[PDB]
Amino acid sequence: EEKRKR
Amino acid sequence: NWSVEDIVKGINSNNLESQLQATQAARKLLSREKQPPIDNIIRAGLIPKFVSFLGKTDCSPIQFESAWALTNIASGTSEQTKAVVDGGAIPAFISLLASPHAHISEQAVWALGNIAGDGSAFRDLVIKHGAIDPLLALLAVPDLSTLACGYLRNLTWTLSNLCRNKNPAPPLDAVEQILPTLVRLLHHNDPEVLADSCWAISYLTDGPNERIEMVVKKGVVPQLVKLLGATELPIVTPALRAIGNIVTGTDEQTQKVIDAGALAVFPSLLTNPKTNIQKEATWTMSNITAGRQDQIQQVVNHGLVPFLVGVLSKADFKTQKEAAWAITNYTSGGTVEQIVYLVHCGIIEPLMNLLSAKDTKIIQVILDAISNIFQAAEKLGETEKLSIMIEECGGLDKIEALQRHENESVYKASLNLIEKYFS
Amino acid sequence: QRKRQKLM
Repeated sequence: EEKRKR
Repeated sequence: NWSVEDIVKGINSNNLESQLQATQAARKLLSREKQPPIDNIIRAGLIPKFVSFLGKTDCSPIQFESAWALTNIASGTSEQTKAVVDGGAIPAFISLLASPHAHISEQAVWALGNIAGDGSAFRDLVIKHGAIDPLLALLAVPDLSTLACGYLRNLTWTLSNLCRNKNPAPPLDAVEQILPTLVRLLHHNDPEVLADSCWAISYLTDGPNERIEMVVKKGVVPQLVKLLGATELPIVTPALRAIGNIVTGTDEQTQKVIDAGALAVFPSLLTNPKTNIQKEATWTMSNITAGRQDQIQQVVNHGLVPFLVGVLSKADFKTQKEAAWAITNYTSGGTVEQIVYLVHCGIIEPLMNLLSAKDTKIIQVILDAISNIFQAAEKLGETEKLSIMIEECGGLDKIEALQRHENESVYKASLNLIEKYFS
Repeated sequence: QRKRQKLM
């Protein structure tokens, strides 16, 4: 669960 | 229809009217769109003369022609744009911003936009030459509707290019200077001013959460969500890119998007006939399912889980890969109840079908999410039901094939899954 | 989209 940045 | 040789003769005549006529002829050549002779003009040495004509305030026609001609040279490759900058054009165009003639200053705005649009360095060099003050001063009216339509469009586009590009991002202290005008243009009722402001906002929200918060405390999220529901695709695309950028930040920044009603638009976006919209909307969903459990519950409440199942079933493969990411983030952060609901929506079969895909990363993401669901099944004691369930849609067949292929992480996770639930 | 040439 980690946010993916562009 | 002059030749470049004739234009050079007119430019070197030292006769101002001859120079004006040759510059207009050069502008006409440079403004045909099937192969304008940019390199021929540059190799002739005309750029320094064009820049010097920018400062002939006595002859405003030669100012306009030179600005137009230099604008079109700067519209080309980075080498051609460099040629314009090397001729000292930046401070000359910035001076032209203060021209009493609207078309001339408008053309200086266009030229500066082309130069900043080349990349980080030229954008920063335009800022360091002090272009922001006179650019924003052109918009210092109480009501933007009193400005000419094309004038406003050109300023918005040039401002969007000053906010564009990374490594490095624009100076924060110049973004702060631009932001209030940018929010004003974002509320302006013109589809192309709207689209360009959304692009600018999408650029500024790409990167560290500090820059995301810097856009967010200006209040643009409700307007972004309003524009997300537009019918014009050129408006929705940058608007959705900005929303997607914001939900990559903190949970509070993500909540501001959810509180603005953005989730109500996503049944449209997740079935959008345009592929990049579907892909962007699904990537956004993946970053929202990576949030808190109450935010995953918001996704469930808006009925978006059946839409995520549909994207995982039939979509562009890139969109499907973002759907696999959305499910893994969901199963990693959700409650057992939310996972149970996700399986009840029929996620297993479309998930198993993508285990045969020829992409190593998506198998990792999928096999990971299978571990997630099984971990919830252990807290219900119903691991046998999930075993027969993956049985009944050709799932174990895939996982026992994936049991033995090149990538290390996939077969390590594959053997684990097999020993632990299929024996 | 980066750059724009002005046409007739």
